[PDB]
Amino acid sequence: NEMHLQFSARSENESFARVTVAAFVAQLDPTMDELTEIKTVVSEAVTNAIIHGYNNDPNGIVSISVIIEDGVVHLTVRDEGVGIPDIEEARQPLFTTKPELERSGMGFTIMENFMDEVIVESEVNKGTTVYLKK
Amino acid sequence: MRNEMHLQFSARSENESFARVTVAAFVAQLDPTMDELTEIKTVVSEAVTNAIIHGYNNDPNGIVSISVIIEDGVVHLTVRDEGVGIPDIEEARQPLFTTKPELERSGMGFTIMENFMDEVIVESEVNKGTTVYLKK
Amino acid sequence: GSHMSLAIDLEVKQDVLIVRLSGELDHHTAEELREQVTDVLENRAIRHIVLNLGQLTFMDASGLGVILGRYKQIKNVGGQMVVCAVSPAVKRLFDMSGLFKIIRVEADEQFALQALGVA
Amino acid sequence: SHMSLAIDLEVKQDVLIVRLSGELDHHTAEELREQVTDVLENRAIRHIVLNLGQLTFMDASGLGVILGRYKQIKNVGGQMVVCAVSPAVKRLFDMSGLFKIIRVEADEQFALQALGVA
Ligand SMILES: Nc1ncnc2c1ncn2[C@@H]1O[C@H](COP(=O)(O)OP(=O)(O)OP(=O)(O)O)[C@@H](O)[C@H]1O
Ligand SMILES: Nc1ncnc2c1ncn2[C@@H]1O[C@H](COP(=O)(O)OP(=O)(O)OP(=O)(O)O)[C@@H](O)[C@H]1O
Ligand SMILES: [Mg+2]
Ligand SMILES: [Mg+2]
Repeated sequence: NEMHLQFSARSENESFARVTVAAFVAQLDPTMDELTEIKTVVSEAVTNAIIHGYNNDPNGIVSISVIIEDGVVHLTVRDEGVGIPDIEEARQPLFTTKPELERSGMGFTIMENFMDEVIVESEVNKGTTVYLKK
Repeated sequence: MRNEMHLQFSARSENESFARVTVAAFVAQLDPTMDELTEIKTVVSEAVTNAIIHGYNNDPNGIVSISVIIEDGVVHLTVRDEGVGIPDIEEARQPLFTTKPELERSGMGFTIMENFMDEVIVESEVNKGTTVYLKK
Repeated sequence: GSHMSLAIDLEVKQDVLIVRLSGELDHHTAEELREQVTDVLENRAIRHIVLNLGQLTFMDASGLGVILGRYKQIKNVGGQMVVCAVSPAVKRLFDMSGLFKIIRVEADEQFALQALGVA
Repeated sequence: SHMSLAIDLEVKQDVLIVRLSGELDHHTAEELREQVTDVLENRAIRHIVLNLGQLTFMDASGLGVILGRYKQIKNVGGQMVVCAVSPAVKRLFDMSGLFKIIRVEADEQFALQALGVA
């Protein structure tokens, strides 16, 4: 079973997005915690795409895929935005490039602790992809 | 100004509720009424069901694509279909007409879509796919 | 939801089958209803059906379909079908399909049972 | 545009109490940041008490806005205390290690006691 969702990069769509995701995954009858982590993770990755990948420019589009299979939730968040120069560096706990916007640099760390896997692929000026598995 | 959402999903009947609810959620940003929302959800369900029962014959490998482009208070909705299509579209546009009577379909689908939306444009080429554009 | 998104309740009052619905009635869900109802009609000699839509949250053309299918079943045995506790949303669909010309509507279960000479 | 997170504010002497209801995310954390920094400019606030009792959700945007508010309170020699924290939220305070810099209390009376207000 699979679902795909795109939407303009407006902060006003963030709640809708993670709720949509949680609604589709609910078919695996998860726990409130299991759901809570997923929604948080989605919120974490989608927010990255909007503020970093598009620099809060709504004309941008966030793409979320959710392929479910054999009890496994294969979640992917993509953006054809700015891309990430040093990924080995972004993956550094407490690292951020937007301290003016009070971003704490906890994103990937959270995604890491909530998901059994996190693969962040990216090329500069092309955009990005973050794959999570649970 | 505008905001847009696109949703694709496997042609399974367990996703239908999910899809119309999702669309209704996005549309909710225009603070509609319960009736306005109900008509849209009914419409989404009508078109999505068409794609699933009349494009992919209940077969799940198919994909339904819904697009919702909102702008200046207007909801521009669209549905897709890379499955079997409508050979005589205009004839399908005829009240009560149905291919599936063994599946107890009543031929209301379009009649409902026309009465709930200010506009309904159904494009289609056989074996290619089907695309229903709705406006409100 | 495996009947969550719906919830079907059945009761036979002599030769009458009462169907009480709670939830959304769409393609997925109308198929399950059809399955349970046609199943009861095979196992019992049912002449009339009363459909309580009081707790119905939603309905699409899939809802009309399963209703007419049931009426034709009831029609041949010379029976009557009555729907009750219909919300405006749902009443509206009965008006387009013109389902009313073939299905009697009532305010509640008791008036539907009175219409069938049961009460 | 506020129904996704309701923000309740109240100033008690030199203490600002912030009670949250709803979800605390990117969109939402930005509105909080605005109302709070605003109060900080208009009033001489030394301490902040963040009541998270009715909070439904929080992401890294929650930490961020809290961390930014701490640095503001740090500057005036103040303390920030969060109270009525749910497990889910407490968990995030554990990763960021936000606890090393934010005191946690059962709830709003004990937070106030820690701030010598009660
Ligand atoms: N989609 C993206 N496009 C471009 N750069 C990205 C993207 N996602 C993350 N980054 C970069 O990776 C760094 C990492 O992540 P984190 O996710 O920890 O960042 P923050 O957004 O700075 O932190 P927080 O989650 O606390 O707001 C960011 O500071 C940003 O520079
Ligand atoms: N996506 C589609 N692909 C192929 N044929 C389609 C599609 N959508 C509609 N049709 C055709 O249009 C005819 C009519 O429409 P409606 O949509 O009114 O049909 P039903 O599905 O027969 O009716 P109801 O909605 O009452 O169940 C159908 O019987 C079907 O043959
Ligand atoms: Mg982030
Ligand atoms: Mg149809």
